[PDB]
Amino acid sequence: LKNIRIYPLSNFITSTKNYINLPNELRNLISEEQESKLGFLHIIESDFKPSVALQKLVNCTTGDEKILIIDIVSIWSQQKQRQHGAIYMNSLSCINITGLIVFLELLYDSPMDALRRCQVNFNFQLRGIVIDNLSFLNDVINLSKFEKLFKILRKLREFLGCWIITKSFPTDFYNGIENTLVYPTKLPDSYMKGMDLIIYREVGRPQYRRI
Amino acid sequence: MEYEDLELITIWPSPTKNKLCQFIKQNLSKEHVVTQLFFIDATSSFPLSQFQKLVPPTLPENVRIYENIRINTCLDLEELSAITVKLLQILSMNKINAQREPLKIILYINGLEVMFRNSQFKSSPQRSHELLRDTLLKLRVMGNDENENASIRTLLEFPKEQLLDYYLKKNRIKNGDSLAEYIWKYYADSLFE
Repeated sequence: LKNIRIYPLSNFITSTKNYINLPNELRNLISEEQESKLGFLHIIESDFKPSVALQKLVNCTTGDEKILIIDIVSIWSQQKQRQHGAIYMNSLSCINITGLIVFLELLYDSPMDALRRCQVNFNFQLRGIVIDNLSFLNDVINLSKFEKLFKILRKLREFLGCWIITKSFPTDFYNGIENTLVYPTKLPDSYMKGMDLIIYREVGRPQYRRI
Repeated sequence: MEYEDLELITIWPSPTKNKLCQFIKQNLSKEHVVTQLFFIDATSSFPLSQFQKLVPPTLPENVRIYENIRINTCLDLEELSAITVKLLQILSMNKINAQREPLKIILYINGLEVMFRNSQFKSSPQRSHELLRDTLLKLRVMGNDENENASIRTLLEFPKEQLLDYYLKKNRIKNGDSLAEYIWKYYADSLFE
């Protein structure tokens, strides 16, 4: 009797976390119940600029909602590219993994202080964080750095409720110039294991596929 | 091609000497701004002869143009990294001094594939790629700065033959990307013919 659990239905339809809304281009990849609970999405694509699907994943705000775009590649935050529902981190202090981790740790500790570095009034809800491009952050040192990266993103989701979307290039980028450097991307399981959905875009017809 | 229309990083395949000269002339001639050309080359091949013909130093309206062109010979990625440091110092101080007219810098780099090759033989593939990456990402962030007192835009020259991926996409056996193709795919905003 003491152990009986009776839950109001309103518990099962209410969440403290934001979830990713897959665009039509990515529907039919996962279950119905699975899409309902998408918190971490990684996309692998060859495009330097964001593919249309990625563009749709972001710029998905409404009203006070904002997405934090950590623009390592200096694309999203270009003046001709900025959108109203985004906040941008594009800084020389955040184009390597050490600086990135420092910023995200500050965002977790003191969102106001971190967000002030993105030149933001705080009358809004932070819905998501996007990091583009993880391939630019690339022995066992990276497994540890990427594990640390994933752990801080997960803490941020727990505290702030934001979803997380990250992008990397396919393996062909890792071959290097003239193959001199020689999942279909080169990120540690330490990171990839944490993703709810991993999507791979192979192009003249671009096809989005689940991994 | 006007400065205001330049992307953060642009590839210019095999420009003719006359077109390069005219580009420089039109941009450094803009009134109400100070436009500078930093020409960084691995082969010391600024077309001085053609430039003097099209932009005679003996004409008054041309003096400032010559004064605002800076020439450097750069043999490897380590030297290019140092040059980027110097440019960022210039930009940072201009921005600071601008409140203690506007500066427009065109960074023009020829022979980046040979600088890369040189570095690669003196160090490693991994180190050369990381130095290339670090330098290009930095130049993008620099060019992307919203500041209106000082700006930079980067142009990278490559021979058309190093960009077959681009031309054939128009619409050959190959062992990976040339440096030009790698940059075209992963670092440059656009390519202008």
